[PDB]
Amino acid sequence: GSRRYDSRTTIFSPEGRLYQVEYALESISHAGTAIGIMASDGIVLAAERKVTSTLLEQDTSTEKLYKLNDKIAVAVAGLTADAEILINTARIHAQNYLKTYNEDIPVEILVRRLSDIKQGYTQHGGLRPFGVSFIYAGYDDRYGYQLYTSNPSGNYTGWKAISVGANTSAAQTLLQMDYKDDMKVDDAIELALKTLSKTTDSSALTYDRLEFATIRKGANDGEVYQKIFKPQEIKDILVKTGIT
Amino acid sequence: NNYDGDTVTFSPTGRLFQVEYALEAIKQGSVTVGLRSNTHAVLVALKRNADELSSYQKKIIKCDEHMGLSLAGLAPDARVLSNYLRQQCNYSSLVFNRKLAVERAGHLLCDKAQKNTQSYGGRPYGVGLLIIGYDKSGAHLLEFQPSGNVTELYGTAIGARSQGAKTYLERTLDTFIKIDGNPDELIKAGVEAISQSLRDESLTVDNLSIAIVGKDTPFTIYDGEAVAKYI
Amino acid sequence: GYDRALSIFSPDGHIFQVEYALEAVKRGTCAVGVKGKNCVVLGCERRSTLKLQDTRITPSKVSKIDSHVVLSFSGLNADSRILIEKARVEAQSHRLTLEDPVTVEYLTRYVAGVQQRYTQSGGVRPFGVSTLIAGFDPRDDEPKLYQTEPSGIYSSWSAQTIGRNSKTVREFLEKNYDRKEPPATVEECVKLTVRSLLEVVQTGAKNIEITVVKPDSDIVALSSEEINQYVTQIEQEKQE
Amino acid sequence: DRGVSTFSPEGRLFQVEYSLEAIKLGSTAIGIATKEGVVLGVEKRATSPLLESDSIEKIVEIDRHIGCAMSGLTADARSMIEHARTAAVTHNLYYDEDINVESLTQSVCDLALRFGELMSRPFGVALLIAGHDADDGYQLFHAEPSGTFYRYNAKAIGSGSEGAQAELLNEWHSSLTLKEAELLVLKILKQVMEEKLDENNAQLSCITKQDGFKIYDNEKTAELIKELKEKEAAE
Amino acid sequence: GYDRHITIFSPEGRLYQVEYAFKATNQTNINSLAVRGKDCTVVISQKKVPDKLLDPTTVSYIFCISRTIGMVVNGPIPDARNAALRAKAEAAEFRYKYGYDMPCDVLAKRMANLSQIYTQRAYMRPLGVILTFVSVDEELGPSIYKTDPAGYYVGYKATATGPKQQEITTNLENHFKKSKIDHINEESWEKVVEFAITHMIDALGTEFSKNDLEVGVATKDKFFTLSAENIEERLVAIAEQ
Amino acid sequence: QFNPYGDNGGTILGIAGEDFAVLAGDTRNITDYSINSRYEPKVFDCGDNIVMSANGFAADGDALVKRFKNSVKWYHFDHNDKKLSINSAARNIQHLLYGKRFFPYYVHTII
Amino acid sequence: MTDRYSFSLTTFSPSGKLGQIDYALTAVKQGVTSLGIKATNGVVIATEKKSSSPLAMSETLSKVSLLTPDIGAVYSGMGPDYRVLVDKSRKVAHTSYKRIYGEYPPTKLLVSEVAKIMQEATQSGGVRPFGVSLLIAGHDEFNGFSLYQVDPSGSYFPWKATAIGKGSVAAKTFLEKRWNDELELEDAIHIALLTLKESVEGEFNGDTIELAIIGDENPDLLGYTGIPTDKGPRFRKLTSQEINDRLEAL
Amino acid sequence: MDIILGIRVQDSVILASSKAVTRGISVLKDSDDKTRQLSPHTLMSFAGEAGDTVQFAEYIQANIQLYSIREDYELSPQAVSSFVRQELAKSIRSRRPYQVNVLIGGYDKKKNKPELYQIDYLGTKVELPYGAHGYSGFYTFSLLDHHYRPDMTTEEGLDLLKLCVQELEKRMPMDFKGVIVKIVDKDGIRQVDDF
Amino acid sequence: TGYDLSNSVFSPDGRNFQVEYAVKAVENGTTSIGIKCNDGVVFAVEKLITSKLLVPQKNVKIQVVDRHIGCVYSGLIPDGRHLVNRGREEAASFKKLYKTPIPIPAFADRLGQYVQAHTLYNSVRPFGVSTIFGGVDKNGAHLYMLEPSGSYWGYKGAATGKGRQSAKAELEKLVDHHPEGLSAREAVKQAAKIIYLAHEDNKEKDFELEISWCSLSETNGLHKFVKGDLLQEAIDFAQKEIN
Ligand SMILES: [Cl-]
Repeated sequence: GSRRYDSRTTIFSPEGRLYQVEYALESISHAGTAIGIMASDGIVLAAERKVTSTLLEQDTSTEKLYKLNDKIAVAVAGLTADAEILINTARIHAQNYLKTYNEDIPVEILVRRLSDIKQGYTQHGGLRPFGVSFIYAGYDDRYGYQLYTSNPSGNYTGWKAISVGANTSAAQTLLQMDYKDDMKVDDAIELALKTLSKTTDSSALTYDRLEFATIRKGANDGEVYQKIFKPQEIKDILVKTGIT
Repeated sequence: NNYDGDTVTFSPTGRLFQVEYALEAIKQGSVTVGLRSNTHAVLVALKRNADELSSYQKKIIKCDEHMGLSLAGLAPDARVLSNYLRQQCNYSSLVFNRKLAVERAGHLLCDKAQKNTQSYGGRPYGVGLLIIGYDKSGAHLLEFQPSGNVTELYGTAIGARSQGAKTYLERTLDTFIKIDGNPDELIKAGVEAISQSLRDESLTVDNLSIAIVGKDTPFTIYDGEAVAKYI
Repeated sequence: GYDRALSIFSPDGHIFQVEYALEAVKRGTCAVGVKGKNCVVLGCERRSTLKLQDTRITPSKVSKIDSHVVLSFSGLNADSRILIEKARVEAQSHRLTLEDPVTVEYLTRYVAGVQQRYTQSGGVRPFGVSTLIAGFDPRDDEPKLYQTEPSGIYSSWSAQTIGRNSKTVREFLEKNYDRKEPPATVEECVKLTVRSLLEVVQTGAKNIEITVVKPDSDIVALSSEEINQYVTQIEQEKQE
Repeated sequence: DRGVSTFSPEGRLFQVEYSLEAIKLGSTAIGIATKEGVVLGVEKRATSPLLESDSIEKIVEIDRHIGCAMSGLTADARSMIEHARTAAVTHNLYYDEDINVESLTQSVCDLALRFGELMSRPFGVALLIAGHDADDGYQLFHAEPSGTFYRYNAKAIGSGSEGAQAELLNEWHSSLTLKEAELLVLKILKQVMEEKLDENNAQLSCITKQDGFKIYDNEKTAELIKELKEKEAAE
Repeated sequence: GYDRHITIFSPEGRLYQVEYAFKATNQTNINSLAVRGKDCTVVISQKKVPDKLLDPTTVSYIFCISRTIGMVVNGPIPDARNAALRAKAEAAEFRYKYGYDMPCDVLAKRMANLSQIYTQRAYMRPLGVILTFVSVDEELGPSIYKTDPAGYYVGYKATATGPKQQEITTNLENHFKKSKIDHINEESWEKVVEFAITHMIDALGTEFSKNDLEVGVATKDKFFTLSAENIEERLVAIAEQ
Repeated sequence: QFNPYGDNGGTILGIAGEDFAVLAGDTRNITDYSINSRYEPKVFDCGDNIVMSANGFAADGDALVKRFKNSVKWYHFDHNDKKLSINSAARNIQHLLYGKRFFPYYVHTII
Repeated sequence: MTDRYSFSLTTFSPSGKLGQIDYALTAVKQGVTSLGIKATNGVVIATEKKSSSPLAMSETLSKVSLLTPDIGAVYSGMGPDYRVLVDKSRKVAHTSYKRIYGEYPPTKLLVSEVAKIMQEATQSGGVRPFGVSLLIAGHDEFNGFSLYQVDPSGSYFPWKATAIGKGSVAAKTFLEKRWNDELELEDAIHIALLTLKESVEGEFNGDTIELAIIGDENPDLLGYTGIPTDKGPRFRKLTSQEINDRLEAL
Repeated sequence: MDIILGIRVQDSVILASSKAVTRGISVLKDSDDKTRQLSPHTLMSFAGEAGDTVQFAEYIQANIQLYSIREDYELSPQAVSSFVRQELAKSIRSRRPYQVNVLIGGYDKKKNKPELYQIDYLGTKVELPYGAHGYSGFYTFSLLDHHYRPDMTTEEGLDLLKLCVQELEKRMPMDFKGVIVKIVDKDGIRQVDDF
Repeated sequence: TGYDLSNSVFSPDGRNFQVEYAVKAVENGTTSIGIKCNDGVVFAVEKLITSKLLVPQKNVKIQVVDRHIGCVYSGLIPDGRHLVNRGREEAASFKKLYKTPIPIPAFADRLGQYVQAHTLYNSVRPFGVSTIFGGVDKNGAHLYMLEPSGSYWGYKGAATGKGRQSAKAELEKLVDHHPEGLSAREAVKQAAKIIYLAHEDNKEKDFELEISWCSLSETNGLHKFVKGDLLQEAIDFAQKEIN
């Protein structure tokens, strides 16, 4: 029968590892780097686009940074098509919670459910796992500002600062060096851009190869604003810190 | 070799190895004999134990008042198939007020076994059956093989060393076919038949199993002290 | 539906997928359970290759199943969430039909049954998780500690450990735990638990978690400083 | 790989044969049948001294008139026991009577071959089912993952089985008293066990018409162990 | 190398099972040809009956799908009849659902879509057949549309299929280079059938008796096959010129 | 509207002694004011020394007897030819009847 | 019987590659060249009509397809795979958008739906990925004109101009030299024809080239009058004659 | 079932619920507690069809307790009320709808405010200073319209509640065997034993 | 390679080796034939007598479908019975919906499509039988032969099994010597002769002859078995020709 052609995607190695999860992580390590940094008054999301062409439409483009609701966003590293499947599920899940309880969904609850979906693809169904790692950036009135990451295994953890995708080892060492707890958003913006600039596989970091976003309480009184940076705004913030 | 992984695969010479391997399980089974006259049909079976502390595995099963069988091979598979026969005999009675013809019983077993030899995931049945009965056309004996092949016979035997009894019955054909209106003599002939398949062991009281059905006799099984008469 | 029998017998009579799931448990961070005269203590290792962590929001290693029972584990973290969720749902379902909270034995028996089911169901792999389940039965002051594993077997322990280097800490507990006289107080029980982890851990800083469960739904987690005092005290007695 | 329900060239099912190897790795369980009752005994075999041995449950009640002992992958036995208990109680609901020991055993054995591509693999545990009914009296059955069951006067399963079975062949006779059977199980368990036999690492049980199925206390078994040592020294 | 057993991509982006299904197409060793007239569409195919014990009337690779649509198959008869039954059912359902007769090109697209599915889905093998559909469509006029195991389809001025297809194809190309038009400029279908047989004779280099051929003709409001005597009448007309 | 029930009349009676029991019933079968049969038996020997009658709507009565007779047959097949005691038969018949609790057999049953 | 292939046929290899997707992209490389260019007041998509036989009528085989009145598609790779994707794409524009909102979907969202369909062929049981790359050009009120590429993986990217297939590497370089942000639609058509001539070998005329635009509304192609707000399709397929007119002033 | 009332004052929510369970011409019980604690600071009273009431109440209780254990957190009274409303809004178009009317009294610890929600079997939710279900409202609403002030103390609320029970005991046809009164405030839920 | 391990897989030739392997199982079976005549069809088959213990006349191999169609086959006997069971279901549903009994060409395609379907998937095995069948309908007599691939044609005469070539040669002589036609009673006699002549290729075990027929004049268009005097007459005609 069809047994002959079954890869057996959800089995253990003799060492107790999940083949397909390990190989999906290997795939993700070639994707463009994405960084998240959490400050006391906000969160920064920064990501590097995968080797760009000059004829690519840069302004009407979205590859790395996606909005889940008004209080939560994600940075993506891996297969984009896989990520959009998961993003739409997450968007719906948020609305289900709001419809049920009349309150915006707490960040961890959304992260847990999305991570639980990933877990399922590694234990049953015989399908390949999602080749995606997320950085979650969001706010709620319980824990305030929060950063999380999830990967193909369905395991998630919380962070003060974290990177996914390519050159995470070098990126993490640099973040660990210059990060401190009393940091402000504008300092975190600078750290994020400085780290990408040193870890990039490109010749020089320019505005057209970046996506950027902040989540501040920098609206008017006790409320949170999501700012997905426009091309010209990235060009300006790159000059303001003296990278170009 | 490369063509015995499942039942759904033919070999280059047109053989089904999984069906042949099922046939092999019957050959390892304990010997059982079947024979008939024009008035009665008789099953004789040699039972097998695990050791001297254990019971002797029962070989004969009743299907209806007028039908029943003996088994050789995987016993749980005989339980499944006998249960199916019990239901089919029963359906015929409840719906048509009709005793199921022994011939139709054979056709039904053939078709049930066949389906397990043409689909992925399944396996062939690993047991052979000898079905005896008395219906509107007199006494009958059938031989079931899990390949699907069912055959009507005057007499036969299946299991380990069954060739001895099968040769004997082939010689005795003209004698035992005319044992009409005499149960004890037809059994004696069957007990002598199964004796041609014994090695180092002889027929004891908790070893021998006999069944009979006929014109004025419901299908009944004899064990224990009730078979002492025939040793 | 995906049907493949993934957990099957091998010629020597082993189910390799179940045995490989045990290897995943061996890779996981160490977890230990010690029960005293009037309490149970659950201790857990946390690896220190992860600095820049946020410990407020990161999933804790010991989970409350109900107000009177807790569950810790070793192995795949994602797998453990599925077991914890099912356990928490069964806890509320038991209260609903029996009008009484679960016994620790019953809750353990359920979790073990789930694990077993994933060893002879088509299309699924076994859980890469072993659990320690501790607590007190309703209106009872006798301490309870149970262990489960991927195969589905479960049993009661005076003290037990699971995870990486668990054989080293089991060795320690086997000579340092007297059945005739279990740790008479909370302090004694926490110390013996911390001592056992210090055989394997590294620094007694933000590497050790301790949770204490006392009768009648009295569960509290110790903070860094509280644990650090046990670490400081043990080292000074050692230099002798 | 290959199908789960595949036959070997010798006419045996691979998966059933392999599960029989798993049972050989299991802890020893012995049963002896008398006209005064049936005795069931098992080796507990704790993997570590810190494990509280009384939580090891390898002898189990099915109904008041039926008990059961196990050997092999013991986690696999839970759903077999659950089915057995439901079968026994359900029969009492439908027929206002006790279910025959053989009928119970046949019901459990019906689960066995319900695997393939139903559950994904055979059970990796063998059962000794002991009980009493009005028709056939005291009975002992050995239930295998093949779907086959034999009645036994006495039977051992597990790692020490072939040595213990040979011993049971010599010792058993049709006039054994219950007390004689109890001592005989202890004696043969002590022979095949690795560690030294005592009340904490072995467990006895019986089923009688009058009192039904009972697991013995550690105090009661300890005295039978002492009675056994004294009798062997006495000649 | 299990990528050659089911319909998944090989390292060079190929589907070998589809390619091997194309080779099954020629297993019958029969050549077919289709042309268009002003009022009609003619399709012809070789008829080889080797066994003397066969009933020759039951040996056919031309099928009447509907009153208006005909189909000739190149490939084994089991797969051929499988395709024919599905086409008949599809054409019948179309008429019931949409209130008008299924066009030749639409049926071609539909059967091509079904074939495509077998190239993408693993449990279904491709059919080892090439299907040529012919009609006189009420909108598009005389029509020839052809389907293969890859799921490809296109309309034709004329076409040929089989082992010696290339010889017949170039022969037809050279005629249409000369005539400068898209069809056979002839009034009656009888002479378009004669053209078809004449140009098959030239390309293959063989002579035909009445039992070596098979002919299907599509006109406005009906498609029909010819009898042995209808073909014999046609063979006589060619010989006397 | 179709009415799935009817009334076939007749009456039955059971008495028990010290070492015996009788189950009697008339042989008349009716619908409305007409006689269908003067001799149509409705008391049956079901094997294992159990006699049974299900009186009321004859179609339901026959169906029940038919099912119980069949239940006795399978009790032998499944429990080594064991005799079905009268108390066990009674309990079995309860489940036969209650199984159609929401579309009842329209009969009074005596064994 | 029944589909026993309930498991993934595309899986991760030790190096992290998804084999079947890579091999699908290889099939796209073998495919005939197609391109798209975005102007200020329109978009052009073009491709060569590779005829299988001179007896074949290449008009009956359309490589450029209308999806909605304002959206069109072209491809490189496997033709049959493209054909069924167009069927599915046309339907999903109705079921998941028009039947809900009473208007046609914007380009980015229809593209998103097609990408989803192609992603699922990469993960679901018993299927291979689609062996095509799509170029989708379109217009909508709030986003204006746009051009998208969809790959076998399900990934999509917006482009000012690009090419896919046989000679895509050279064609992309040609487009980089010629493209500016002030191009008028007619200038983009001119550059499209120039770029395509490099990759075409045989005949180069209106019968071997297929070309369509997304531009102004066409009231003459609507088929009815009387509703002021309905002004006609922005998608238009250039005729064989219209192409030859532009090939003289080339 | 029958009488359930609720009053929200300055610092607490007070729920009063009748003690009688009547079936036919017999009062089967006179000490029935028609309430369930959903969380430490949230209480739900209920009235309606026999069986349905307790079955629904306990089903909601189980779900909120499950949530509490999962998130190690207490849902706000607003969040709980919305969950309950949606369950009843689902129910009304089921094959057999829950015929249960509820009041939810809670103290929001994040806002430091008492909150009272009235929800009927259709899933009709409103936040109110005072509420009632069934025929009770026909007497109590007008009474409370007159005597209620928004700044009252818990003691003043209890006296206001005594006035309602007295009116119901004078003009209602049935003997409802008094009420069990419970208070929800910053310190949780407690029962008044002498009413 | 490995192309032959799974059903429905094309080899590089364009062949389905699993079907060709099923044909080998058919070639291994006993001989069966069919002869078309003036107003009907005749079927015959070789039954190897394995042992004296086989009850004569009591292991019937020819099968009836509906009341007007006969079926015989060579190869795996159980596979043949499965095909006839389907044939009976197909014929019943045709008569249910359309009233008239199923025409023979219509019936032929029902079996053909069903057998062809068992070459489309790897989860089923091809049929291990070639089936000769036919009968009488409104358009006269029809004879068919169906193979494991699903391929079938109409036949003047048909043969399959271990002695197929011998039987085919004998069938071709009858077609040449009788262009006008063979009578039903004559075809019964000839069928006996051909089975006896085809038995030379299986001559270790001796055999039992079984014949059936459908004829518009002789059997009134219905399928009947040839028994008693007509059978013994046909056996004697065959015995005279081998000597
Ligand atoms: Cl379609």
